[PDB]
Amino acid sequence: SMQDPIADMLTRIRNGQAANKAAVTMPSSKLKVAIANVLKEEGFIEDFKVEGDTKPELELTLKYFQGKAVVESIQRVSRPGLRIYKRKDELPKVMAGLGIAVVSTSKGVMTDRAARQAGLGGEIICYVA
Amino acid sequence: SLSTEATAKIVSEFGRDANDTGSTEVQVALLTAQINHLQGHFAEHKKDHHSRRGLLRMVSQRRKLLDYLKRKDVARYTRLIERLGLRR
Amino acid sequence: VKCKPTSPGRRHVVKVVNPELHKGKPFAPLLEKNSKSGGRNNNGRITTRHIGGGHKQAYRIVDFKRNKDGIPAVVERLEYDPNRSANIALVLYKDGERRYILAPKGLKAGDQIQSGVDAAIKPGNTLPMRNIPVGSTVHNVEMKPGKGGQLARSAGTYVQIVARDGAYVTLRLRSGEMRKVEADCRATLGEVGNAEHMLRVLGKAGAARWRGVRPTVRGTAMNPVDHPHGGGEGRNFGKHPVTPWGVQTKGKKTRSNKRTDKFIVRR
RNA sequence: UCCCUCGCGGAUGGAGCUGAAAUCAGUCGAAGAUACCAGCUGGCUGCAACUGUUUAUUAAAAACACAGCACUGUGCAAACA
RNA sequence: GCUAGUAGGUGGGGUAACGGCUCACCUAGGCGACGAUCCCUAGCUGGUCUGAGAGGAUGACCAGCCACACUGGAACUGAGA
RNA sequence: CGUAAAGCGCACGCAGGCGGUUUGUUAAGUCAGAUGUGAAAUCCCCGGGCUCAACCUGGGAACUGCAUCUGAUACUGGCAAGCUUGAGUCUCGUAGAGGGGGGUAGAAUUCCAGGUGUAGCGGUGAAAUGCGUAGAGAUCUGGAGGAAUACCGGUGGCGAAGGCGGCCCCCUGGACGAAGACUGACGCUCAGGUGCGAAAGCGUGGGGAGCAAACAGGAUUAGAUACCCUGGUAGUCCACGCCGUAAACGAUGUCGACUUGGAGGUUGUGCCCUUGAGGCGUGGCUUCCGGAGCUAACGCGUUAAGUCGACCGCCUGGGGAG
RNA sequence: GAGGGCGCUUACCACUUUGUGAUUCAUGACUGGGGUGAAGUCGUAACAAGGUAACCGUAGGGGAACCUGCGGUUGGAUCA
Repeated sequence: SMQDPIADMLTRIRNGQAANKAAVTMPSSKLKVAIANVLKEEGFIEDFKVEGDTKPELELTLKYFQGKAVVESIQRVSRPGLRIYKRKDELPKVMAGLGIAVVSTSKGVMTDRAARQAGLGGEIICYVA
Repeated sequence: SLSTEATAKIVSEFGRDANDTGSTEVQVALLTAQINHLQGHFAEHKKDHHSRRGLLRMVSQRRKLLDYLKRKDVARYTRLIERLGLRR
Repeated sequence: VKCKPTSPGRRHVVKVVNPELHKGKPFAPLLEKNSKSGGRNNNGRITTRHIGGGHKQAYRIVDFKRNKDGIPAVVERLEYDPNRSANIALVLYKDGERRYILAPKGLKAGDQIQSGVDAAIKPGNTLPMRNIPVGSTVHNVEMKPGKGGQLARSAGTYVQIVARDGAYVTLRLRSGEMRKVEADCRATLGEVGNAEHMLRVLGKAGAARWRGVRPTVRGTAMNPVDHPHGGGEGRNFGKHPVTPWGVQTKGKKTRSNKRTDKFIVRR
């Protein structure tokens, strides 16, 4: 959005899923693609690309196993006016461990397990189940 | 609103170049005119509120631009406020 | 109020109220065409129509009719004339002449101003009613063709004609209802005199009343002799007219010349 | 002393002259705004808004007046006197 | 809305020591809606009770701190009141 | 927080909160390590002693905090230089009952005058009051005056809200489209603050046709301080100042991004044998139906009451009590 | 003689005193509305189209609900 560009990413992804869409598109961003990269390895998204050397536009591909979709849970947490910063011993564990939790570390964007395995903390980004 | 022989006129007096109808120095100054000119209009009628709403608009809108200059080139601000006899 | 400029209003300091002053007529001191003025209300012997006194006066001033014609006047300056609240302006013609006139509304700073048959229809000068449209707003007409009487009380005082009346007679004074008047007469056509000029309250007798007329109030005051009603323990009962005038309306002015005016209602 | 159309000129100089209040310190008496002179103050309530006027010579008032308000009359040779 | 030793500055004075702590003089400041001043209530804390927690309510017993000693005021002696 | 208690009547906006995209830089937030300190005792874990327990007790754990130092630089913040899609400016058009001022026209009502003409008119469910032989009503001619503008008028349009309808001119605001050109985050929200606010009402002064609180008659009725009828004052109208409320209602705060569809309205623009009423798109605003979803249900449903983000106002049982 | 003590006196100040406000709590002839009760008198306002659709604002009036005027609302029934 014009105020919360990251929160929009999640919404556009979840809104697409519900509508059983194929691919979601929206303006890119260092953090955005960075986040989009994680869900990739996590198998939450098929692939992802962008267009524009001056006018970048993210391109994500939704995913679904059977009748229902894959990403059946995606919400934010550390939003503006109410940001969240956890330690290496406070990091959340989405769905008892199954779901992932994106968190920006001094090393870069990671997941609840990722950063933990490292032994460092960062500003939580969102919960993906 | 304003006459072309005036609008297209002033633009060529504050523009740091040619036909730069965008330049704050320009737009901003262009606002003072339609404002000062209307003050003589509002002196009469008075009760005409729906027209003052627009008047106030361009006024605040003008200020929103002045603050910008101060936050982009201190000089240009004090360098323009004089040519327009602003601040009062 | 409702116009420009509003009228000052003295503030509670020493029992003080509304005053009266203009925007300005720059100068405080007249020309020369004036008399000496009489003095009191008395009639070569007896008082006559009681009430009337107090000092401060002089200053006669003049002009009316406007015999002179098609010669361009110029308003010299508005000016304040005593007893009558209708300002006065000055005016100079293109031949050093200098009458006075009854200051209309929009005037001051020079202006047009022309008299005589066929002249600019603004608020310049008199003009035979004939050479006038509807004159929803004429001025100090004249019951006769030559004079200038009528409503010289300019102060807000107007008169409405009726577009195009024939027979050579028209006009509609204020409360004067309807009344025909020789059309070979002329009217200033301006018709003004500033109303607010008569929109403040004197204040508190003395320095506002006394400076004009005496205690125009007598009421019962009792004493069955000084007035057709008095005595009593402390109240009135009966009739209270002075010299059986019969203040119960009555009306007057009967027979004789004139009385050929029209309409006149009774509410 | 400085200057100039020019002069009861102008400027700079601050002698002499005059001179309050305050602040510390001390002192006298019973008392220092010492005499003459020079508001008694407050609280509740009636009446009339208020300044003013009145029974010259027993009544100064709550009465008359007042500004304000209203009714009514008067078209000008105005009504009215 | 609060505030004249009030906020600050020179000086002397004073204390174990910095300091308006103090006095004279100079400046006209200092505080406040990020809640001053004013009123009501109150010893503070480690802790205690309840609560999954967060939190809520509290401050007996034990321990650290503070204050008081019939009431109001004062200083003496002393390293220390 | 649509109807249960809950969106301020609406705007503008200071403080405050929040802030598109890129690179460098900083290292304040933040994260990592470490050093202090966080009294002991409580609590907790493991383990000891009183025959057990309560109790007593060793060591640790914890004391989620504050500070300092050394780093890490993703994100937030600061500084520098930018970028253009947000926001804004310019150009040229478009529609509009947007506002303020001044004019002006035609229909109707009432009244005044006069002509014709004659015993009814008016009113109700009936009636009666009332008006009529001093000639009404009806009718026709002339005149005065005030208020409001049939038809077009619409499920229409404009406005922040309240609200805004005849025609004409003058001064003036906003909205939208399109080729574009320009500025370069200049933005969103906004306690307090300022301003705008239906009607009724208030002050001064005007005006006053119709309508009509009050008031007065007639009728109804058990009564009728009402509904109905005949009258009628404030008021309704104007100016200027005040009052600020309404079921000031979408009973739904403003701004932005997403998310199946169908039929229609109104206004701009591109295009199509533009041969046409016309046909295909592409923007603004707006009706009705309705899917997912949401909902306590009714229902809302791309103009959301669905999915989200920023800021603000508000609610916490009924009565008492706004 | 110094210096010191008493002493007189001066400053700071406790008590205590006088005016004058502020605030708070108790109370009072009478008086206003509220609440209960047992339900009495008087009517029927609202809920049906409640028998004049209702309600909000504002104004005036009346034993009392309430009546009437002006504007807004649907939280109005019947094909108005």
